[PDB]
Amino acid sequence: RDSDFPSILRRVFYRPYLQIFGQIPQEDMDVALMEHSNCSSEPGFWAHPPGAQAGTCVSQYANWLVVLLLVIFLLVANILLVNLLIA
Amino acid sequence: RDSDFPSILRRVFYRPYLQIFGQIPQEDMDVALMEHSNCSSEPGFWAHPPGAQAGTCVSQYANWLVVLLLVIFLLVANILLVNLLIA
Repeated sequence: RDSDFPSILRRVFYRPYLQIFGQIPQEDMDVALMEHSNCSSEPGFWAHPPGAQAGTCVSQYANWLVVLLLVIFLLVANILLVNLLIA
Repeated sequence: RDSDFPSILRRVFYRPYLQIFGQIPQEDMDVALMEHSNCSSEPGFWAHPPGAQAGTCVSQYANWLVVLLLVIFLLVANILLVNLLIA
């Protein structure tokens, strides 16, 4: 919900970049680790991420896909790209 | 503001050294993750880092450059130097 332009750029580039160095904020992306609150007037279910620079309210519609994307991101970046660069 | 000589040496060498091993204290360097307080009599905007050995008050003038420097540091040290040593 806090979709300012710097916030969008941060959550699109800076947070995934830090995930490559062991900085994985599960509480800001995994809805099962958040408290489910009615913080959005839009239809659907929402949860409150505790992070300061998170959106303070996120959708839980397909959060399993967010978790799967994190798994795939870690595989592709922390394992494949780094080892390829080593080679 | 807490610029003692051991504190300066710590924040200049020891903290960046630990960043190479996954110890990245974002709350002590990223002003967006701090609370903005009027803890300095000098002109400008200031924020309070929660870390014990941080300066308890830091400038937020060009904190985007601090974030960019962290990004570049991680790239140069955790990726380039380590893989070069492996080779």
